[PDB]
Amino acid sequence: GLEQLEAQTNFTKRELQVLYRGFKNECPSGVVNEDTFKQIYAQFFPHGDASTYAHYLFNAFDTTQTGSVKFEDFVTALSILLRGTVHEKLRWTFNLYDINKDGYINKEEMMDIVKAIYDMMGKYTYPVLKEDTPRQHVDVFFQKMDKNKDGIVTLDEFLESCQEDDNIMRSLQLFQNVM
Amino acid sequence: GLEQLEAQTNFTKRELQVLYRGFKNECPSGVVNEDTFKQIYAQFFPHGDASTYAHYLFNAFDTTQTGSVKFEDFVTALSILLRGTVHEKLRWTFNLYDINKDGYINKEEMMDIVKAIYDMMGKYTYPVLKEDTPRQHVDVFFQKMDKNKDGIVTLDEFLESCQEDDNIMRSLQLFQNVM
Amino acid sequence: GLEQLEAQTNFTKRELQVLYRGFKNECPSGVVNEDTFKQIYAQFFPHGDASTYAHYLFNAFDTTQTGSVKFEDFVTALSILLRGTVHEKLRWTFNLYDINKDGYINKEEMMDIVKAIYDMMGKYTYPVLKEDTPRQHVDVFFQKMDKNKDGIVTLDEFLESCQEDDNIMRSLQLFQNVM
Amino acid sequence: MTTLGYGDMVPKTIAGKIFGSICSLSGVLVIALPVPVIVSNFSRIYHQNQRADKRRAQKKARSLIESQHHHLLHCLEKTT
Amino acid sequence: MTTLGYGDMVPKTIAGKIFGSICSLSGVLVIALPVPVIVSNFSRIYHQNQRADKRRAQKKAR
Amino acid sequence: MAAGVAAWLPFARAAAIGWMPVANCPMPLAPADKNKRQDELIVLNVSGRRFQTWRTTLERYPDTLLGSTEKEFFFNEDTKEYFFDRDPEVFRCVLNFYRTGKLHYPRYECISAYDDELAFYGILPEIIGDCCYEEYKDRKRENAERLMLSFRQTMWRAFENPHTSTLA
Amino acid sequence: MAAGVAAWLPFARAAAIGWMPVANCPMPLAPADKNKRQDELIVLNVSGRRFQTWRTTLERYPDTLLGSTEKEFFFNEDTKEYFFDRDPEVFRCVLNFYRTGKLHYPRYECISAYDDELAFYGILPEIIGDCCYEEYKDRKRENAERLMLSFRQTMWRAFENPHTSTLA
Repeated sequence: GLEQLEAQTNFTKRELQVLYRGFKNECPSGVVNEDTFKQIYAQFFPHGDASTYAHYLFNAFDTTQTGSVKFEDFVTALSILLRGTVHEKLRWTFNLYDINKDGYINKEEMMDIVKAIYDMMGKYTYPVLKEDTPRQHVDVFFQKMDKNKDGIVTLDEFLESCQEDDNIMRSLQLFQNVM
Repeated sequence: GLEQLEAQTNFTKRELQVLYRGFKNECPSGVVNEDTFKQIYAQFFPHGDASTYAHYLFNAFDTTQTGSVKFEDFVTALSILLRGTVHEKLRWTFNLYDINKDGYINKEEMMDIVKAIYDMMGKYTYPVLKEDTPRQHVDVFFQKMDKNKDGIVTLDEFLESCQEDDNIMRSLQLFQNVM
Repeated sequence: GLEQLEAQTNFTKRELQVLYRGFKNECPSGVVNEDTFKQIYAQFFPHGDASTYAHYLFNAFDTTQTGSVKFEDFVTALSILLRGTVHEKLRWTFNLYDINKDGYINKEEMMDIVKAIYDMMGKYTYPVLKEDTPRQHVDVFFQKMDKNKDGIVTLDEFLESCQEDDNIMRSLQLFQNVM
Repeated sequence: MTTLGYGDMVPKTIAGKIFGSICSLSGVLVIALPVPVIVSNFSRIYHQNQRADKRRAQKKARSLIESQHHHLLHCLEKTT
Repeated sequence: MTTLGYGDMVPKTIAGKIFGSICSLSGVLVIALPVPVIVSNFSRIYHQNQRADKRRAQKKAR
Repeated sequence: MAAGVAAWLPFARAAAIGWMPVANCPMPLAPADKNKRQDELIVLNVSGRRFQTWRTTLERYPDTLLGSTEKEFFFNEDTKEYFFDRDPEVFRCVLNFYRTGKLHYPRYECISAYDDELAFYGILPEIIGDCCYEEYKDRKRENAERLMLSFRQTMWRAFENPHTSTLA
Repeated sequence: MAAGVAAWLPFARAAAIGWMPVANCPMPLAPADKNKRQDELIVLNVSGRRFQTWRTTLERYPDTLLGSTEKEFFFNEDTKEYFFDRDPEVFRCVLNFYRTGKLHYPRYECISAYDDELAFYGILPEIIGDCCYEEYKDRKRENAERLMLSFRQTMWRAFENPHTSTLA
């Protein structure tokens, strides 16, 4: 119900109408399934593959374990990712990174996400392309994200290094004014 | 033009609209010809023949000598016959009676009109039917209408007896209020 | 006419419009015949037979002896049964019970009505089913309804016992407020 | 007239040949009058029965109100 | 029944002739039942494939 | 003067004056005058779509709904508009019946929808103008067509349909 | 009294009074009375074209868009009008489904347009009234039809279409 949902998400009333219209106009609210993400996202990333990354935040958005969740649980995560709190956005992204759904990210596990982004980059890397460099870009992660220096990261062990990197706390807040 | 016609006939504006609509609705203003009178009149006189009388006031209405005159020259005579002056109504009826169009009614001539009305009466006369009696009903006319006592009548010789018969000067004024 | 009918029944104007619409919407005012009662009523009583009882108040509603009466004589009895006076409701129900239309209910006669209700009850009686018990449920009637103790009942002999049974004078007044 | 032509009897004049040649065409014409309508109505009835069987098969495929409605049902268990 | 009429065997009674004359018309009737639908469906499938090829070509325009 | 059904009656009232001179009878009959009032645009409001018409158009056929006095169950005097909760693409043909006098049939209406509108408004399908009459009958027939014991009789039931059981 | 879906329930409430005398049971069940309010004309405003209907017409089918409570994402309370940015020639048939109960098919709609309107509003094409059902299927089938490795397999690819290359 429009009002039961307004009092949960950060949007207003008008901005809930203005995107229920847009949502329903392309998928007449059966519910989005992967075959709709893999093309709604892909229309934003030509010259690249968008499927294999979309196949992680599709599992992220979907709080329940269905194959297609809803509209309410769609805007409930849009509101968080855009105008939510940094301590909540970070938890959401963390739940995206935790591929085994358990609460632990392994170096090769998040490597499965970086090999997806770098895949989305394009057919030819603009500078020289190196396949071992997605192997440093993951480990350079732990260099901050591991206050245990063991090679395994949990939610507190992920955040307690991600709250002082000023640049992201200014790029975790890019769109929270644009509309 | 609605205004060039309002200032000629006695009707108002609304009563000219309200019958242009009715006129045009049945004959979409080609113009009425006899084949339209002989059935528009006849729908008012069942159990009787209306054609042979309609074939005299069709020639009366028609000031020009066409085979179908107009709408303007239709209401121009409606206004006279209903709300015109008695001295004008009488002239109009007189022009109807003057079958030879010349200015003279002969006893058998107006007999041609009375044999038309009595035909319109019906198949069987309600009291006894007599064919010599349309022969008195015409002559009883002249008994007033002939201040010459010759058997021939003209417009002055027709009116100078028809202005004191109070009953018709109250039945030449039947409808001039109903609408 | 809406106004000739408003001043007879207890309904208002709006509540006469709001049910002429409903009536006409399903039977476009030919008039209801049994084949319409036996299914309009039956849609309210699944798991049961509604025809054989409907075939008594169809004869009740119908003041005249046609095979389908009207709408005016439909709401004229609706208004009585819902918002009429108790002394009038009782007369109406009495005219329903008097199957021989004469003014006398016999024990087996009203048994013909109770064997209809109990038929409407369902296929299997919720407690034990007994076919002699519709035989007491009728006679327990007379135990009050017969101040003659003869076994035959008329309108006064039916009412003079039915005005003190407080429970029905509170259940002869169930719906006279709901709308 | 039926375009069999067994050949047991054939004309041998110069007039008989003309009338036989006319006869054959006349038969082709006369007999070709029913065979339109007969085959048309055969197809017609067969397709009619076809849609009939498929229609029957498609047939073989096949709260503030419940409170007020069930209130009556309660009010009927006044009988016991 | 097929309106060949080789002529090798022909009736020579006055009843055999009647039944042969009936037989020929009966054959014309019986055999003329499929040849409507068969030719209709031949035309049907051929025009279907024709619009198919032209549709694919119009797609190859794009 | 008068409109609608009595629209040509002024013409006959005028023609009548042809009799008054030769009318030797003593008196005529005084006219039939009574209360008078002008025409007005009745505003039919069929499912949001507003139709309009002179009242004297509506009262040309008085054994119907719109013509009789039982279209007053649909009056909404908070607005002075007749509101029918019906279809607004078949009220057009019904209305053009009242205007001209011949009822029509649009080539493309689901004949069931047309028939029950005609039922609701009082019109009878008998009166359809002949210009478009038999195609109504074609749609009628096609639609109609589209709509169309222990042991001693169980043998009968099984025979005439071998596909009932396996023994048959 | 009540309208729309519970429109004949006054009739059964009246018939019930036939029982009260013979009802020897002690008490009845007190009725189901609750808050009350009259009907009102909901103003659907489909792409400029305004449709209107009694609210109790709309709530006869509550697993749909217009019937349920999720047509409130289309309310424009600056005007109190539901504005749908959809097609206004297929909302007519959808609406007449809610009025009568049988969904129709106009002979001349591009079947794709009809299907996705039905999709958007919540209606299912299963429920089309039989009066106009199989012509929907004819349009359906015709439309559907209108819509319808180095070396060791390159030989296969070339064979079954000689017009691939010149060697084939």
